[PDB]
Amino acid sequence: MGPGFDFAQAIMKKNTVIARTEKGEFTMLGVYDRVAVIPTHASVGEIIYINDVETRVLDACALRDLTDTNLEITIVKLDRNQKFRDIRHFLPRCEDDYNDAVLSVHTSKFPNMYIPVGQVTNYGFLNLGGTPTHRILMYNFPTRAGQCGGVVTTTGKVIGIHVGGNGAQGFAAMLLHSYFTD
Ligand SMILES: O=C(Nc1ccccc1)N1CCCC1
Repeated sequence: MGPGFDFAQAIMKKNTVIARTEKGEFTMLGVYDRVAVIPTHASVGEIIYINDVETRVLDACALRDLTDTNLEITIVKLDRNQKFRDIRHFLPRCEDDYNDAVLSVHTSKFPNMYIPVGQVTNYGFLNLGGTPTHRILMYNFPTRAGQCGGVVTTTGKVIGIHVGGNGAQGFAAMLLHSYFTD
């Protein structure tokens, strides 16, 4: 409906796939080459389904900060025959607060779904499902089961992936440029 949704749609159409693990279906953001991200609670194994195709996982890393605290981001390299468009120049370099963000989801359950979530706080520490987690962004939207992996964007920036909620607020793990230096 506006430039926020326009940027969000451009990322969804070219840089997302539907990832299925034994823990469910997730929006998965492709970042560059065959490298993608997914919330760590997806429990990626040796084989993942990508758009319902059986796919070998060439490598997977659950990120933690230098305090050895969970960040809830898993970086996955996929044995896929096609590269993602490189979107690393849209990733923020530093932890920050944001105005006017969109959370975008694409699964069997929620196809072509775009939620304007408004202001995004750099929340920092969150006990997420019992697990101490750092670099959490928070938005005041009642997000629901099925939105995990959803992409958070502002005009011009891809800032996080949805990892939880408490019924009133939603929480995303930051994406930072430094995660994807090759
Ligand atoms: O599931 C939803 N809405 C919704 C709300 C918040 C997050 C995700 C989805 N709907 C079912 C029919 C009316 C709308």
